[PDB]
Amino acid sequence: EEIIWESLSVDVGSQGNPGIVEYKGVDTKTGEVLFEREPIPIGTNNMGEFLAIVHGLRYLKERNSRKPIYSDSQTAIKWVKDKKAKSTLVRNEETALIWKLVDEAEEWLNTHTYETPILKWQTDKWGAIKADY
RNA sequence: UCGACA
DNA sequence: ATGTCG
Ligand SMILES: [Mg+2]
Ligand SMILES: [Mg+2]
Repeated sequence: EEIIWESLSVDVGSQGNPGIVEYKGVDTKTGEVLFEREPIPIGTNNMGEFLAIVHGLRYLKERNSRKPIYSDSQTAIKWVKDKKAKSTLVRNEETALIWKLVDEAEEWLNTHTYETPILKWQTDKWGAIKADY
């Protein structure tokens, strides 16, 4: 019910789905952009949302921050929780990059620890997530 | 299919 | 329209 302003918010920006995917993380309070991923030619919205959360986890861990992460992606939150991105995107030559990033994200997750709460941003009550494009 | 999150 | 979960 309460927005934890002392947090990191992430979100994906896409052009087509499957289509070009990029993502960024911002300070929920100030909107300051803390990180951005170079656009990936082909990927799905959910894969980008997943990557955004995992990158967020790595970003906070490297800085010893215990701040939670907000994502408005039901799918990505579950994937991170299970440490498994159950994407249906075909694995082929043009989806090689997004899949490599997804695979490496899962890999990091299974080899590192964190207590970072991953919270659902309630868009229907609070409006667009702060990392929205 | 329905409901939901994008 | 397309990607995913409950
Ligand atoms: Mg989103
Ligand atoms: Mg949005």
